[PDB]
Amino acid sequence: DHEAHIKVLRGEPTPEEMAALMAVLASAGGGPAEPVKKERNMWGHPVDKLRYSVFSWQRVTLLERTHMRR
Amino acid sequence: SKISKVLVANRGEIAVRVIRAAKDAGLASVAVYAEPDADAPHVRLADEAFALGGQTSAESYLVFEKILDAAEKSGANAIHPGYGFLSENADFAQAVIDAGLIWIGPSPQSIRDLGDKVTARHIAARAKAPLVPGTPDPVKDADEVVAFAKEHGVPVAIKAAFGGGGRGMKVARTLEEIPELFESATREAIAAFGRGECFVERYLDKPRHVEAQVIADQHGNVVVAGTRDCSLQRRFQKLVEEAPAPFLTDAQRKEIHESAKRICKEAGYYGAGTVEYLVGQDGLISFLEVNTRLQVEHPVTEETSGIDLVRQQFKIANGEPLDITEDPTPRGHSFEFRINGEDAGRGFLPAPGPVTKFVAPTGPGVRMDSGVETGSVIGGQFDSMLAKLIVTGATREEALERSRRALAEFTVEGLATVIPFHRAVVSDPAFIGDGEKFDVHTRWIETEWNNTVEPFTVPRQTVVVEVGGRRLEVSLPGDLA
Amino acid sequence: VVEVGGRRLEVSLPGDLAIGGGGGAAAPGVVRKKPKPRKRGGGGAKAASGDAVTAPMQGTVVKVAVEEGQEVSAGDLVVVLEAMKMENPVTAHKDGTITGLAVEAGAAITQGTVIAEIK
Amino acid sequence: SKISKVLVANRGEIAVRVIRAAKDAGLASVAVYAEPDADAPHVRLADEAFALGGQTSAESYLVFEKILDAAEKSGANAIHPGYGFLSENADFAQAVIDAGLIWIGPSPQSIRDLGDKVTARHIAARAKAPLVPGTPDPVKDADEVVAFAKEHGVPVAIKAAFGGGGRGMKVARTLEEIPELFESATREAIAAFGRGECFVERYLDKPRHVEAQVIADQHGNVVVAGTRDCSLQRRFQKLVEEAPAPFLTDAQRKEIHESAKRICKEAGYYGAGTVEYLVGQDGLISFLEVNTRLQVEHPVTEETSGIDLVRQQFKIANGEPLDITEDPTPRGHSFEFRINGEDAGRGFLPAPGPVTKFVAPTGPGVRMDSGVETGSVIGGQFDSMLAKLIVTGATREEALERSRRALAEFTVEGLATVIPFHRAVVSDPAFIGDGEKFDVHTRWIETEWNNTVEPFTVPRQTVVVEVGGRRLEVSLPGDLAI
Ligand SMILES: Nc1ncnc2c1ncn2[C@@H]1O[C@H](COP(=O)(O)OP(=O)(O)OP(=O)(O)O)[C@@H](O)[C@H]1O
Ligand SMILES: [Mg+2]
Repeated sequence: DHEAHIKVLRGEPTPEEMAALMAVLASAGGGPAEPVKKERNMWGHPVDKLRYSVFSWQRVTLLERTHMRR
Repeated sequence: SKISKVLVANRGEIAVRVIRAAKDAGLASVAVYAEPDADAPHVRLADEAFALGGQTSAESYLVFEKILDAAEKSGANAIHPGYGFLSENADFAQAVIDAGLIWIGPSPQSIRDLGDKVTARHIAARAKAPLVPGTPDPVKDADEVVAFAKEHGVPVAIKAAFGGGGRGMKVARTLEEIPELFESATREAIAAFGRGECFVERYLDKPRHVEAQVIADQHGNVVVAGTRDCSLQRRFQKLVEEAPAPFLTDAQRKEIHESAKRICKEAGYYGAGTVEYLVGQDGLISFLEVNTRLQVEHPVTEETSGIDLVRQQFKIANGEPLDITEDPTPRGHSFEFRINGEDAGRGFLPAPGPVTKFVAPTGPGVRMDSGVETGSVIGGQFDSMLAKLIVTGATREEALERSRRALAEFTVEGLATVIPFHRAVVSDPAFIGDGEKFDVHTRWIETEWNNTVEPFTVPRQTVVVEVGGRRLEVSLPGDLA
Repeated sequence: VVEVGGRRLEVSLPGDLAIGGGGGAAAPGVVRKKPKPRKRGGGGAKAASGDAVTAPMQGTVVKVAVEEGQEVSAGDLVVVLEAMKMENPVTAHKDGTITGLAVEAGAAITQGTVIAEIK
Repeated sequence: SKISKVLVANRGEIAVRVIRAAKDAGLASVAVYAEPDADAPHVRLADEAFALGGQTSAESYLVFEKILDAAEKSGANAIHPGYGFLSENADFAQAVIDAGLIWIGPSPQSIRDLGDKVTARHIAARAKAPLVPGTPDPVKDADEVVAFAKEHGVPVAIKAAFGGGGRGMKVARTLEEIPELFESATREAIAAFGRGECFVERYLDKPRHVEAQVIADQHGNVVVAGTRDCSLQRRFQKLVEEAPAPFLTDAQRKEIHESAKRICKEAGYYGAGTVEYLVGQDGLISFLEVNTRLQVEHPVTEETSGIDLVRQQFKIANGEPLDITEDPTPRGHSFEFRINGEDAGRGFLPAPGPVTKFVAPTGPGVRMDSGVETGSVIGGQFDSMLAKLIVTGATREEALERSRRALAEFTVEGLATVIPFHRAVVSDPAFIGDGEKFDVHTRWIETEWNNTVEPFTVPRQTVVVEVGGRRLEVSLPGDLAI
């Protein structure tokens, strides 16, 4: 077992007070942060708006990098 | 030294019945549940309840440790057997005594001597209780099976030593048939119980089941508190009870009680139990059991006799001398019905499903042991009954009309039930005797009854918390945001 | 710090805690694993795969037990480090010729300092 | 029954002292705290702690049923007050007895008998105390107060029949001023205590405050565990306290000792308690009061006599007979300096602030009992005390040498404290003993000492939740991210 658990570092609550603590913390706990269906959509990405000199190395290290990074 | 908090570990009706008994007595009460039962009527009635977990009974309720852990965590100083599961296993009587908890049941010896019904027969022969003589000991082997069947005469009954519930037992009509039944019995017994002990005895064509309740004291008082008859049966099971036992004369009742006194003294018996008989349609008594669970049939004795029998069990487990010491006179008559989850329109095939409706009868002369409630869910993963219907009156005639009305009232929807079978069999005349004899016998339903029924047409989450580093598993519904 | 019924509790919440269907744990696709101790591999050798003898902790070289060019064998005493006024022997890990003995009795020395090469 | 868990109905210096004594005795301990005190040391020191809520003592430590509810929720067998607050509330002790808990103190009536200062003088008369010849029941009117002074002779003090804390004490030096002083003191008694009742006494010009420290048994033993001199004072409040009482002859000491025993034996008192005494400028030994509790100054008695007086309190509340039966002998000399967030260089006004540094003194002959640490805060709603430095030696002179060290070793920053005054007074030939006398008196700080010291230059979340039959407020940091 290698999960990181909640620790009551001080105090010794009764099982009712444990239940109250858990129901509060569990309903306070954040919802679906970092959502599972964050689609990719590169339409109009800011890197395509920039002017690049025809020989600008940022055409490799910014533009192509940004399109191809997955 | 005395009962103070009672945990009853069984599913449904008996759990409610004995938690009700504790709630009446004012005892502290603790439940346990599997996953389908996490909101059952028993868990919501008890004063405390604890998860055993598991989806189906066999994953959980068999584990002695899973019970006794919940016992010591709740502080249940007393544990009740009920019926089924561990209620009659001496392993658990041992575990409860070694853990130092009150076994609300007969002693390890007193169960060991009666869990195998063979030992009850071996006592019965010595007690002179009316046998189905056969041989008291099992015969050695199929070579003797054919010889004894030829000697004593077929039909013969071939029975596993532990085949209770009507499914470890066979009957044969002719002397050529018996070795295949004896093999079938042995190999199915090995498949269900591992043990192979099997016995053979001469069959009875028209017996009738009867039993009498016995209560016995650590101070030595004994009472024969009532009688019941179980003649109406289907797929070889008890399904209707009639009480006090009808269509029996004093010449039967005499030995039904007095051999019970002898056989319980010969068993050294203390605590509660029953003695069970098969009486011929000709009224001739023969044996089946001396029985040590609280029989599910308890309601009709609970109403015909002045006892909350499990409250009396509390006093007996308390070691109090019995304050009931008279063989009583049972009032009138009463009927009781097991409200099974089977489709009587479909050959009584089992029928699971959601209990989208449940209404069970009330008022004078009628009682319910409701073990399920509206919106619950039923299936063969646990015991087969939704509930029990109970009926009483000054005599059969009044309790019969009360039964017909009660069963016409009793309504369940969302799954098939045996309630319409009860309505039909409470209408079928053979059950209504002439006053000296009555016509119903074993197989009578499955041979003469008029059928009329039409076919019907987030997960939990576990989180671990630590208190000073002591582990404490906690569980919540899978969402609470 | 939380009060429940007024009882004071001190509660430690993991950052990747997820209960009640919560997200956000390991947000960018973090991997977690047992971190490696801040020591060299330690199986069969540490520095001892090389020729250099190195001081195992800070101390004072109170005794030098060898001279430049001496042949030594594994287990032979090379120096004693006084640290905390405890005396700790630092000993040859291999056979060879003591070469470039860098220290003199009474020198202050630091963890990892090369004492000599057994070469 | 025996105690197993003690709730300390108090804060800071004395709550720390009691929680420590409980752990020494092997007793579990429950702290309580108000909104300003939720991070005070005692809250962390106790085995359990409970929020009282509210932001003042009146909203917090003074509500009887909150402390009883804390004892009910904790399962504490016993309640120990501190100084102040409910410690001398007879009817709170009654509420605790009606809850069936062990009140660590005198019985309600044994309190009530001394809580009234007129019945206190009646009891001193019964007990044959050394006493000032006058003993008015509360005076009718100014012309009786003038008649009192005309008979007993001026200087005369007018003193309220109830209250304390130096509040109800007024002194008349002449006959012609007294009538307005009577009416005003009656008004002060009504305003603070509601009772417009005052008595009158012959005042002693430049007196020296002395006390008996007493340990008293439910089974009728009494031990005078020590004697103290308390006379270095401001506004009639104690600031430096010394043991043993420096300069009494043994005739006077034995008179005080046996009088304190008599007073306890007559009141039926048991528990810890003190009897207050005064020696006049002319050497008139006389009674003053009895305090019905373990006084905050007990440590110098502990250090000279060698007794854990709080553990004695536990023994007595358990009902055990005293182990000591021969009164203990001082095995040294000691000084206790109260450290307060109050600027001696500016007339001892409260000057609260953050305790941005707190280097306590340590080493030989030093003890520190403290309610604050580096990063604490203080405010005018509480005592504005911070700590008590206790210094001890074989002799008065050696203990003064050790104090002249330890008070320089004591460093406190971020608020003003009396430390510069302590450093000055331990240097003063007025306060150094001229062999068999020293000049200080209960007016000495106000009237004789050279006070030259230059002056010093969010809300939390809440939820109300029911769990079965329990009602539980849950309260949490206001920004809990989780
Ligand atoms: N005449 C006096 N001489 C010396 N000290 C005095 C005098 N008058 C008041 N004091 C000081 O003020 C206190 C006066 O209040 P009192 O003795 O009645 O109660 P208390 O001990 O302060 O009570 P509590 O701790 O319950 O508030 C004395 O204890 C002493 O500290
Ligand atoms: Mg006083």
